Amino acid sequence: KDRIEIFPSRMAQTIMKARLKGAQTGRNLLKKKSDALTLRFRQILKK
Amino acid sequence: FYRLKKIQEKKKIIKEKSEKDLE
Amino acid sequence: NYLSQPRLTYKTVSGVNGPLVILDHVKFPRYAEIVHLTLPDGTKRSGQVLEVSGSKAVVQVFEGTSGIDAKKTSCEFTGDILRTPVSEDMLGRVFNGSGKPIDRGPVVLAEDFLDIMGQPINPQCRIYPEEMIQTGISAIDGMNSIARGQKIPIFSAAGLPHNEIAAQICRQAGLVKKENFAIVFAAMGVNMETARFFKSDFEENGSMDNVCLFLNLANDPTIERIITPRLALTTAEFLAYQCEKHVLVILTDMSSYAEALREVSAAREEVPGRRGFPGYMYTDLATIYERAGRVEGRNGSITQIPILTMPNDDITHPIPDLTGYITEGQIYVDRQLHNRQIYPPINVLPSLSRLMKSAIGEGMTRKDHADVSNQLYACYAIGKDVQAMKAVVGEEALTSDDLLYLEFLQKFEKNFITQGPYENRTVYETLDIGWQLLRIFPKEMLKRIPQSTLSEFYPR
Amino acid sequence: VCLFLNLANDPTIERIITPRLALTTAEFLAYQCEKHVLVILTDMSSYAEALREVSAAREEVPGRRGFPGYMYTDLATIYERAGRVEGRNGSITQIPILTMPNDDITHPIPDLTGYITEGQIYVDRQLHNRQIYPPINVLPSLSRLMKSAIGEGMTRKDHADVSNQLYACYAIGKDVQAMKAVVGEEALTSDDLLYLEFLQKFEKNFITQGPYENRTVYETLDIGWQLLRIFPKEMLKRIPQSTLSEFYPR
Amino acid sequence: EKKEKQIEQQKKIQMSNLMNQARLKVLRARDDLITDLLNEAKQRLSKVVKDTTRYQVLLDGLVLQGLYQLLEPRMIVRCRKQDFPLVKAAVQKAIPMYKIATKKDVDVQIDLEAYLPEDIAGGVEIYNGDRKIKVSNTLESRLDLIAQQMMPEVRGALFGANANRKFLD
Amino acid sequence: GGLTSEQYHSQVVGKIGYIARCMQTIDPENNLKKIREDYQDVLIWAEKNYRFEEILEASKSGKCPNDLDALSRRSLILQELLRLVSSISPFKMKLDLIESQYEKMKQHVNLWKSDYHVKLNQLNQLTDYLKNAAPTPKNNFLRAMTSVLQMQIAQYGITEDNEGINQLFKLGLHLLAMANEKIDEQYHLFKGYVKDQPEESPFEGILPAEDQKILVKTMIDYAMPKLSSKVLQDKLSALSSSDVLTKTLLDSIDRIVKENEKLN
Amino acid sequence: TFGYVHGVSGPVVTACDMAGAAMYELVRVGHSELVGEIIRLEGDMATIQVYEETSGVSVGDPVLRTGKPLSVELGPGIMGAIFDGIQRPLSDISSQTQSIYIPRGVNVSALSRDIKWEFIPSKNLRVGSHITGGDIYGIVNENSLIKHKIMLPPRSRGSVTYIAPPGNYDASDVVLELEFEGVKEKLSMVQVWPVRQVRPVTEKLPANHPLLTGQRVLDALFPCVQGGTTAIPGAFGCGKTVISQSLSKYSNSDVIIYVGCGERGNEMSEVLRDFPELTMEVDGKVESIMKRTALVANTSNMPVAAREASIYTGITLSEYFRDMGYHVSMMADSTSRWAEALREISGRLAEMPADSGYPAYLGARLASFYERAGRVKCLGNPEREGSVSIVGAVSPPGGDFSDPVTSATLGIVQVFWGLDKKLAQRKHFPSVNWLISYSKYMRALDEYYDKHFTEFVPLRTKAKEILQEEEDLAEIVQLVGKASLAETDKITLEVAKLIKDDFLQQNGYTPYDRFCPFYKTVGMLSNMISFYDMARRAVETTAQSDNKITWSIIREHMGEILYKLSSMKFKDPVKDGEAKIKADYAQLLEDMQNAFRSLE
Amino acid sequence: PGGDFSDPVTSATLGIVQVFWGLDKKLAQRKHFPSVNWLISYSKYMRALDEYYDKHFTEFVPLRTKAKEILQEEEDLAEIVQLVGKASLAETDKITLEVAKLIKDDFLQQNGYTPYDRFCPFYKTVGMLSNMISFYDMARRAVETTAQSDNKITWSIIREHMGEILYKLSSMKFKDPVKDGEAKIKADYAQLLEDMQNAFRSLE
Repeated sequence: KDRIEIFPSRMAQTIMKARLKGAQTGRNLLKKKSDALTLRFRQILKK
Repeated sequence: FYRLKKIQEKKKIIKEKSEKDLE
Repeated sequence: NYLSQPRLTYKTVSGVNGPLVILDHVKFPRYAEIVHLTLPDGTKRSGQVLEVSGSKAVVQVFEGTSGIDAKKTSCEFTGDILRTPVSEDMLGRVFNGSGKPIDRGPVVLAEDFLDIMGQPINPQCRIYPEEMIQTGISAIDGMNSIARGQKIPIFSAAGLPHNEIAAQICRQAGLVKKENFAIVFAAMGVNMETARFFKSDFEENGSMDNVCLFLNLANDPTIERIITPRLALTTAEFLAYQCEKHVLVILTDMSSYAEALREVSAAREEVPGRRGFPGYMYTDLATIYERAGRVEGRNGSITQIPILTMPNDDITHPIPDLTGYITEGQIYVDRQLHNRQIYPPINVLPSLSRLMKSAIGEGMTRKDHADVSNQLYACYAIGKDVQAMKAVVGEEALTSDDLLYLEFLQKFEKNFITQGPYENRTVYETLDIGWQLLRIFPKEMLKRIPQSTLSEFYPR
Repeated sequence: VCLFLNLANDPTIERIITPRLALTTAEFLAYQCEKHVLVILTDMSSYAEALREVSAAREEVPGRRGFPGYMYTDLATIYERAGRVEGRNGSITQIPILTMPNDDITHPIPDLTGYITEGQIYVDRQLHNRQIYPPINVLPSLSRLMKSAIGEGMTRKDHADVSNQLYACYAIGKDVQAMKAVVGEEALTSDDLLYLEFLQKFEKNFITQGPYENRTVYETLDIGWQLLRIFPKEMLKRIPQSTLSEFYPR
Repeated sequence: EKKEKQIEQQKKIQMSNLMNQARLKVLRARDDLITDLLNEAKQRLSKVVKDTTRYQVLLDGLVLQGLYQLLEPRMIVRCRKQDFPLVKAAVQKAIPMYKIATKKDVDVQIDLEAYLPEDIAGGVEIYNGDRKIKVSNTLESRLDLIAQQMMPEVRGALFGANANRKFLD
Repeated sequence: GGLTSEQYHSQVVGKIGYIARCMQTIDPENNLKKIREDYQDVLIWAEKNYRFEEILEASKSGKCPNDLDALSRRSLILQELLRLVSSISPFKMKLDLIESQYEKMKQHVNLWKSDYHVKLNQLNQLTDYLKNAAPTPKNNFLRAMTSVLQMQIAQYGITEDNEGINQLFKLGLHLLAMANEKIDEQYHLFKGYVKDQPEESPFEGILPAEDQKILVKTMIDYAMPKLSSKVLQDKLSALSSSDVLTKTLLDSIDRIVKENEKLN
Repeated sequence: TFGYVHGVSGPVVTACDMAGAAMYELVRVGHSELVGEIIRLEGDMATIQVYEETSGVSVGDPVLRTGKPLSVELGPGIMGAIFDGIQRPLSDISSQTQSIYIPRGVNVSALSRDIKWEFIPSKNLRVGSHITGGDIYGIVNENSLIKHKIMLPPRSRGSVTYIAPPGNYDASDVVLELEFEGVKEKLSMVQVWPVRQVRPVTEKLPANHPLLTGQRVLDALFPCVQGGTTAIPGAFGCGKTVISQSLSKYSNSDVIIYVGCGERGNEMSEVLRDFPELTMEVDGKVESIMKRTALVANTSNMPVAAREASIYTGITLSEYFRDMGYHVSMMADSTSRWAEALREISGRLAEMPADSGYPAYLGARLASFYERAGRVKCLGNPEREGSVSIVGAVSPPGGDFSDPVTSATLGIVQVFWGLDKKLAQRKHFPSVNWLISYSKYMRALDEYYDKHFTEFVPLRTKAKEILQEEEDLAEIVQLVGKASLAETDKITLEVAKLIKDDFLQQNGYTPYDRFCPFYKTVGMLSNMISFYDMARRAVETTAQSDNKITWSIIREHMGEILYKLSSMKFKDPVKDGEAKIKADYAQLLEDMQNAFRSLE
Repeated sequence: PGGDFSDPVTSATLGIVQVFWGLDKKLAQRKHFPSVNWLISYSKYMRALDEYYDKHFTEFVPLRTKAKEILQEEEDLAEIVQLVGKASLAETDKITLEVAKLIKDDFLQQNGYTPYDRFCPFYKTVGMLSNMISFYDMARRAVETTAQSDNKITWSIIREHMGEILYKLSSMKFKDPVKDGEAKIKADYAQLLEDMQNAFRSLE
């Protein structure tokens, strides 16, 4: 539920830091996708 | 840290006892 | 005056334990006293007293205790702690970790002996760092410029080319030239191939008359790896604060030094602190790193660039963490850039010289430089943001402004960061390359630069 | 009232005995003198830090976060001196107060206190930042003794049923709020928006109270019902049909 | 165009290949001269020990100094065979000064059965009664010990003080 | 809040002995009868030559007064009266005013919060600045203004909201704050002060006649450089026969300067 | 008398013949007089934590016991001094040694002997007078701005047996002698105090007056009280110098102390170079702030004990100045670097790690340090009040407040001036993030504001609400654009921008904003909020009308008022009289009221 | 322990060894062989070996650099395609993924139990890489050389015209160092170079 339950280790710290960078990157990519579509959508509304 | 601290104290006790045993 | 009293020698080895030899019946031993062990076969070995108590003196032998015994072993005591014999003639020369020369030249004729441990520089007497050192690497000098007296670590990771960057700084480094400068380059835990690389590249590519080179090899005994940084800094203190020289101290792998503090702390039976390093590791790295700065009434000046292998690439690790607390910057070497075959692969985004605005400006370098570095950072950052946008939206969805930032990004990695191992760009050549890129933009897009600076430097 | 004060610059080891002195006085007043004593223990955390210090100084076996292994027992030796005893009209009530470190409910101080106490009352930044005084978040809270302290002869007949249904609606309100925060109000049904409205109306009226305002249980229950009436009678799935027939329509 | 800059560094490289070795030959010369000053000093000490008058004053010092370090109930002096009469006198003059400074009695012997090698340039070795602790007080040992510590004064006087030493700190 | 019992009783003795020194200082003659009577309970233990040990034992025994809150308030009341009297030393105020101001302080809620203490702090800053002040226009003006303020305070006390006293504080503090190079602004402040004081000669007999002459000289010395005509410089020089500082002297200098401002 | 070294292991020296020692007693070790504290007794043996590098300490070396635990010399000669954390005078260890280093084994006295000062005995005293701890038996005129009040040490009491007449004296002179229980105590202008012990007081008081910094955002929205406890997130990217310099070079605090906990060597020399060049106006003179301060500077390489003591020396100096009846203010540059010195000394003591590595006691050391603040009634008889204000900077890794020192500090301090790198990148100086920042002293200043500025609490409340509403409205602006907002929302956003850019922001290099008085601050905000309420009145009053007022109509018909509101920052307390500034602000109130009347 | 290179033996080893061959569980899980991760592995010796390569294999150093670049650009493009899908990529990026698939599956993959693949001489190795990167430069050139043209070359147009070449390129691993002489393998790979160039002329 609240946590991923990878077992506490330097392995898990490595993997979770990489997951955080992956998730923040994925947020920003999908936010860029949203903004690009949002700009086109607002242009379409005016048109 | 705690296990190593206790090991180090046990060694200090054993050293002291080993020097007392020189008499 | 001097120790006019003759050296004792003992056969009283009461025990041997790992790297330690325990003399007993010792007369008034000093903590950290140097001793010369002699094995049963007559082989000399150095050691230092690591503990004293009443009659006992626990020597850590420098080499391993292989061949010591409780009987035929004998142990001369010097009566004194480790003093380096120091001089200006330690320039142009190559030394092992103990400070014995290995360049086939003679032993050093000391201009003075110094205590290797040094002393704290008085905080009233330390003076603010206020003019740039040219390292010649554009990713340093145009983005992260170093004030003489700054401490600024190059963080790196296992496998990255930080030793080639360290060598390239050691060859290229010098004053700006709008003579009296000398590197002290100290290397620890160096595999013998990398030791040949430094010794050979420095001897070959013109540098030696302005560098002192200390090598501690990976298989040199671990206490010599603790000694080497202090040894090098003791020479830098002599060159700077007694001989008025400007100095850049380069320390090649502070992580291999942290890997030595582990062993010596275990040799004292101290309980391991945070991540198995000694608790006092913050103070010990401070007593290395703060042997630096300008000082009141001397022209001399020690900069430092500690090269530091982040274990597992982790900035939260104590070695980079403590170093980030003690030193006024960081320079990050990046695996992303190294895999792209960009050399030197310095990543200019997470890097920061906290003293940059006092290193550079009019009179010290060129008037524009402080403006150009802010603008190059902004364009590289927006360029990376646009390159991520292109990957999402496809090229035809980019604006004309985005296509400029993307073209700048491409040219900046392939001309500003990229430099090769022997291209000694001056600050002026770095700034001209900065303008050769920034001139890609329309004049009004360069919003961090003042209109006066643009009018004086944007024209070709 | 009697105030035992140990301040942050007084000796740390005196904190070990400070709450014990208070409880010893409370025992004398309650069990020897039949007083209806209330004991307030303030920042049990600043007490627990003295346990952690003594533990480290003695080299005691460390539990979680370096508190001594006896941490549960030491807290019990404080917290068990409470409740009525046969033949004595005295009744030591304890309301300890503790600042949870880094706001973490699972920290050893709250957590071991959790195992010992008759449930716990939680105060929350998510209420306090919105100026909802007192910032008591009902949901994570419980009282172990409420089960027998309520209903006929103590409180109005409905009370136990109202309490459970208020937890149900408040909790579902937090769940639909968490849904809205991802997928928007367009994904929510009319019933899900009523649970979201319930959480909003509930915090603004039931929890929100003046610092000097005293509300009877009966007034609190009537606020409860006028909020529960937001849903149709049959939606109140924690409440029996008899209680609904006596208390829903008013 | 880059190569046309780099030839100035090729000039500096050829200059360094020459210069860096040339100055090592000057340093090698410096250390040879110091080493020969030590050789002349060892020769002069080997002359000084032929005067029994000054040599007695040396042994009176070297013996007493050894004893003052190795404070013990029993001591052994080892010396070259031919020097033994001078050493015996030195021990007999030192024992009173040992009692005076240390406030404790001592037995001191000279180990006539275990003389030192004849080619040592005079002076003595001293061992405790267990033979587990020693001190070496040969004139050669003192010459090494003192020449090493006085090396900055040797350099500064012998080849002149370096004008770059603006601060002594 | 508290102390070790040894410390607490040692502070009580300190208050008692101090109140006695202050009583002797404000009144070496027992003229302040009602004040002296209102401290007789503490004063007796210090007017009697008791040993420090004897009074400390009497404090532990509860024979001496020993509430530090009461003793501190009572001590503060006496010292804030002493501070007034000392701060006006060249203008020793009437005994009836002293015991009246004392009654107002005895009635007051909190002397540290009182504007009475604020007025005295402002008076202290102004007075204390003079103690090492060199001969200089600002310093000479402030010496004079301070003496007028001390006189008015000795006439009306601190608790009286005499508009003159309140303006004298504002003006004196502002001139003290005014930057030392600002000679024309300091001059204008002094001119404005002498115009705003109702007296034709606000400083007459208030301060040494040498300083009165220095004030006259000071006005002349910074007026004369403005005069482009030698005839007006001679008419201004003729005013230096004066020694008392008067509004008419300032108005005469001002008229000679105003004639030059027209004659350009 | 003195003991002898028995053993050494790293920095820890065991000694013997230490029978009369005490735990935490200060000791000199070795022929070079190295400093250290006893950390264990074992009978006649004792273990000393040595501070400086023990290299070259020998068995059988002398071990002189100092008659005191770790302690601060207090007296004349503090002002303008630079000390390290164990109270050694870095300016004199420079000038007396002629060396750039602190030599291992310093023995220079902390308040320099043979330097005479002008001492005035308190003329109210006589031989046979009763005296107690905190009594001001005389004054030393050591600098024009700060009359140094001498006082009887807090443990001392008795009858005066002799007092020196007026004259020139130094630390070697017996200025005072007193007797108690038949025993004379001799005394000097120099006093000594245990650094880890609070200096006691008659009563610690509730704090109730603003520590006016001359900085609008601070003094208005997050007022720190005199005697208050406060934290600053000290990090390079957010400009921590702006607050610390402004506090020193203007704020209403009689004496400043500044503690270098353990700063980076260059950043410490930046401070020590720069502070002497700062000047503040007093009595219409301009003078160097070195007349009103002392600097306790430790670089990261100073001994572990000198870093962990740094703040305790600082507070002890600050409490001595508090007991002279001054409103002292003390900076700490990085309580985080002091907390590292705690981690290290606990590491060397082999004590168990608590939170993240720090000692169990980190929270208690912080709390028992911060409690040394506050306003107080002083000890002794002249009844004076004083205070110590503590400004403890913190350096959370990546800004993460869960960091133990930062978390415990935010637990204890009543004010947090959350500086932010984002605001600094936008050049929004003083760059204090008003959303994150807070003060718990608002209630405590109600009494002050009700007397002096009776409208200001309404104004502050409205200001924070207006700024908070703009932060919520900005989400709607991102979702649906500025055009979609209601007229009330649009005028709120415009005014919140005006408040943000022309009231919160302040250019401290300009003559008009180098300092900003409190009356100026109130008058500026009063005008912006009076404009807000009247603008909002015209908008809301023309709800449901045929012609409705909007911010664009206000900008068209009275944008001169918006321009004037932005201009109100330029008013100068030097060139403009206080009454002239107040009159111009009152004129803008009249101007805007007549302008609003032209619409509604 | 647990495959984690943070381990003290790994960390100490990586501080000393000049070469590291980081075998990755992800490649093992996909049964890629020999499972060497080409992003986390490293070899410091390239600095010396460039002289040997410049004497004996003059084309190799350029090819090695271009290989690493393609392999790193594959990771960037992969992490974006994993959320946005292929549609945003430029034709250069589609080609970069195509040749990266050839490199990772047909150059860098190698089977330890196949007679022709059990070992690979360097003559074969440089030839295979030279052709795959020559294909990359030419396929990328075909796209870039038709920017703004009346018709634009695309990955699909290339896949249609060059399908035989892609089969031949993936087939280069099958040449047998035992039964084929190195000059024969080199001559066959030279025929693939001519085949590529002639096939690219049908696009351009």
